[PDB]
Amino acid sequence: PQVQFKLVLVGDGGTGKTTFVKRHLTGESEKKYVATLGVEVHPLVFHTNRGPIKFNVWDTAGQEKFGGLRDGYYIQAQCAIIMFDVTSRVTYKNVPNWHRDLVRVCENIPIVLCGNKVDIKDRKVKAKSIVFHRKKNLQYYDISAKSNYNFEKPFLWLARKLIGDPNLEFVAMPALAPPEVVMDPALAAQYEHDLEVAQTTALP
Amino acid sequence: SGFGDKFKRPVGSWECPVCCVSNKAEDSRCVSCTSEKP
Ligand SMILES: Nc1nc2c(ncn2[C@@H]2O[C@H](COP(=O)(O)OP(=O)(O)O)[C@@H](O)[C@H]2O)c(=O)[nH]1
Ligand SMILES: [Mg+2]
Ligand SMILES: [Zn+2]
Repeated sequence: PQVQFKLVLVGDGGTGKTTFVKRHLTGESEKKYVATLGVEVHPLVFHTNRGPIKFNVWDTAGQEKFGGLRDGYYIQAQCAIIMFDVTSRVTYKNVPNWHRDLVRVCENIPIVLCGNKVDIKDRKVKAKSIVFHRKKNLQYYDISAKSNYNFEKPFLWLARKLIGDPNLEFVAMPALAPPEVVMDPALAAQYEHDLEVAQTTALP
Repeated sequence: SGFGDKFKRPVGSWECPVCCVSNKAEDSRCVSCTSEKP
């Protein structure tokens, strides 16, 4: 038996969930279609200093554009990523709804909040406004699915929480689809700096 | 110490072949996707 975890990937339509999960090439080539739920389960293997860990990532077929997801989608999830789009404020405004829907079925499973599309110049949801994770004591990351920026961070955090090893490391990155856009290094440094500064501040 | 060495599946558990969720022995169908125990 392999060490594997059901990871539900939820968030508004158009936030980039499919693109993000698809970055992992073997997860895409070996994905399993669940017809009863209209789901694609991507097996994303990561190699840690203590062996392999597989996140079976559940990706919708777009149903979230028309309403909430059925119980079966969330059932027996062991972790989750909630994604929004930093170029669309309303996707961040819906984050509490996704969190509530998720905890209603799965309760207090480890969860990572991700703000996608940070490669885009005109960023609407800046670090100072991103506060929901601090209210629920969750981990947050900026990501860019199209540039692989920070792709591994949510999965490393989740692995550390699930295994109970804060020193767990990925000894090598998974094979990922080549970046379709460039993430300016200085822009990434600036956004990470803004994030830590925002962490200094307190939440009104 | 590798966590894969000490990892054991629960007695009677079966992995769903359609969606990979771990199910209980007394569950004839997958609790997540309703696919039938192989
Ligand atoms: N510039 C940029 N565009 C993205 C990114 N991620 C997704 N997009 C696009 O956002 C649109 C919806 O993406 P999709 O993966 O279908 O989002 P989903 O509905 O949440 O599954 C698509 O046109 C993507 O190409 C990103 O990280 N950067
Ligand atoms: Mg999608
Ligand atoms: Zn199943």
